[PDB]
Amino acid sequence: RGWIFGTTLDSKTQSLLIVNNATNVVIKVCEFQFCNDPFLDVYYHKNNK
Amino acid sequence: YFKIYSKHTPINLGRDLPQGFSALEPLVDLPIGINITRFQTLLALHRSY
Amino acid sequence: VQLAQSGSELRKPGASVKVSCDTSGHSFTSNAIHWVRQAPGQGLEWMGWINTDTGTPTYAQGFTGRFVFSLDTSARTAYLQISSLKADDTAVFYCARERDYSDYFFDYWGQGTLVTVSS
Amino acid sequence: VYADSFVIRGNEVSQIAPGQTGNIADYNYKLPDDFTGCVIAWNSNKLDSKVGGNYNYLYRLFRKSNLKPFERDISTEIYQAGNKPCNGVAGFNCYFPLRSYGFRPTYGVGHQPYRVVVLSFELLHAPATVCGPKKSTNLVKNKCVNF
Amino acid sequence: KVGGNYNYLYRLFRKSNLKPFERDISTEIYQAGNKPCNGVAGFNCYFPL
Amino acid sequence: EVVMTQSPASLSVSPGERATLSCRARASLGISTDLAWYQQRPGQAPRLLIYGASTRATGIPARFSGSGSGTEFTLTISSLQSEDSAVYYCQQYSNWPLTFGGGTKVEIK
Amino acid sequence: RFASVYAWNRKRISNCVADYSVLYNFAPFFAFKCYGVSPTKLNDLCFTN
Repeated sequence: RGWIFGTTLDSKTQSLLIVNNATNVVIKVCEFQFCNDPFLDVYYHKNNK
Repeated sequence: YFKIYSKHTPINLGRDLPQGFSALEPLVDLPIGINITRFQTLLALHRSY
Repeated sequence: VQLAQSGSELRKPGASVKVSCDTSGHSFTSNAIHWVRQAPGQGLEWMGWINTDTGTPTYAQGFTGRFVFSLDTSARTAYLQISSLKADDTAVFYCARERDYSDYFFDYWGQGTLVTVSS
Repeated sequence: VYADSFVIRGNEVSQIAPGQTGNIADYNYKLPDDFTGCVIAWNSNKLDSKVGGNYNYLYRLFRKSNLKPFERDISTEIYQAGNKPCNGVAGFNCYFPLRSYGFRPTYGVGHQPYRVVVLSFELLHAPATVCGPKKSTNLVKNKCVNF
Repeated sequence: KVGGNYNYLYRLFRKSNLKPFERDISTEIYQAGNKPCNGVAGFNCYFPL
Repeated sequence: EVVMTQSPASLSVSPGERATLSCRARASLGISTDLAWYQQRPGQAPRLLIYGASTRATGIPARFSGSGSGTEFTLTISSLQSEDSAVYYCQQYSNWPLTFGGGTKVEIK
Repeated sequence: RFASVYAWNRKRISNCVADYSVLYNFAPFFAFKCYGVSPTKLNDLCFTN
């Protein structure tokens, strides 16, 4: 889902936020501060649910 | 100008990168500008297999 | 030689000062008036000049903005305005006038005006 | 239609052109050599200057390298202008790139602030979106007509 | 000056056009008629400056 | 821009002795006799002393004499008086950063 | 003080390092029309005097 572009990926420089949706796509390049990580529930198991 | 070309190519039976020939069609152009020199992905690792 | 100039005043920080320079004492073959500043113990340094009959001032490097040069309705009496006085702003301000046109040496000088900053 | 504008000193009006170089066309705004479209400039000393000086305008002075055409860089930092690494704040051999202008009405022509806008176009084989004041007509087939 | 600046002079009368990159600050009374211009000035006698 | 340098910094000589002061302007192309001298007694404003290379103004006695050409200029005085307690400066009307010299602090014993 | 047209003064420059871009801030001129070389590349050629 999505792609991100830039030169530093920090708060001082602008960067893209190309993200994919089920029936949409959002592109809004802005001077984003931080990009920590995708939210993970530590489980990451799909063999059962 | 930010350009994206895409083509949904079927047939991925056994080969990771099958041979043949397919040409990608234009999708959209964007007036981004900036000096992008970095690539990064937003893979959703909440559930994987 | 003895152009009438305003007297000394005592000013508090942040106040404003007005200094005049009367001219009609003699006859002048020129169209400009000059200002000369001297530190209490140091030498002389220029600030600028304004063109008579045009009213256009001209500022030096280190004396731009805060200093104000003005003329009269008769374009004869020149006034000097300053605001936001500092502790180091104390000095003496003279008013020099040219002798003949295109003779950039000053001969007519006012008696000088003293500005003191204190409380 | 792309209408982007900014305010620069009148001394740099002629610098906005394809292939130009200088202090404002190499660090702030660049035009490509194959640029199609053009620019409009007119004096704006009437409302862009004060007797004390209008210090609301900033321009870049120092950069690592000349930028590519049609790029924007609003980053603020301290250029390495000396052997000693620039830790921060300011100091000798550490120049802050963004300096200010000193517009005032007393200055003569050339130094007065100027207001400029450049319109960017492109005539490629793409579906038209904006057009001129024209009127459509009926379609004629199988006849020699000036289409 | 409001009265008028008369400190700038120029040359108007000469026997012939001069070559590029030459000067002539000489002053003399040009002869502009059959009457000789012995000195000073007069009819058909012009001061070039 | 054209800027002066003046030495000696101060003078302390009894009245009636000849003294010489030098004002040198650091300029590549020189000044060409576009210099003036000024005398400022404590209190009142400076008064014009010499304009041009050596010519004297109106109301000044012939006691003072000056010389110099191109880049270096020198002032010579005779019959120094008690009332001549003043600091002497030099000015160049050659370019248009009008500045003054460092000054020579001449004191009467 | 500037000279008159009939007595223009020739001033020579030699044995120094020039910078033809600093002269923009010296005077409020606008055109700076030049004939033999572009004003763009004045500080790259090397002359005699």
